[PDB]
Amino acid sequence: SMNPPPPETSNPNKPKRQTNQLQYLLRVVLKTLWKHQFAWPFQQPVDAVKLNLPDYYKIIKTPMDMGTIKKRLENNYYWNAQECIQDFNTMFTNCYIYNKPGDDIVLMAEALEKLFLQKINELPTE
Ligand SMILES: CN1C(=O)C[C@@H](c2ccccc2)Nc2ccccc21
Repeated sequence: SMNPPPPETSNPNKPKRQTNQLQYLLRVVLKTLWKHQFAWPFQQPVDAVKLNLPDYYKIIKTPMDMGTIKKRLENNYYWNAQECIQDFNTMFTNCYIYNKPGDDIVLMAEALEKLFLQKINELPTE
């Protein structure tokens, strides 16, 4: 079996910014989710080979994970906060699409998403 290449985290011809909203997304939002007891499945791309999930990347065509988001934030990959918020939402959605209601992983994603929503509710004005 084979994993796909990970999402890109570097692209020199993509225009970039470091806005106060993006700073908040790193220092408050990512940091909060990263340290959570349920973060670990989301801290790197889904390894479909070692999890024995040969259908994962058949079903999930827009992979995203917090390891990727962390790298994107640390390397100032984004132009705006909405791009990054979309990445978090892609990560959660992927989990709900692939897995079954009530599965441990879904409970984990739901706990992280609750915190995510609480933090982005107070996203600072630009
Ligand atoms: C984020 N993630 C998954 O969505 C896969 C899920 C899983 C389902 C069935 C069998 C094995 C794993 N849980 C999971 C576990 C570890 C890392 C990522 C995931």
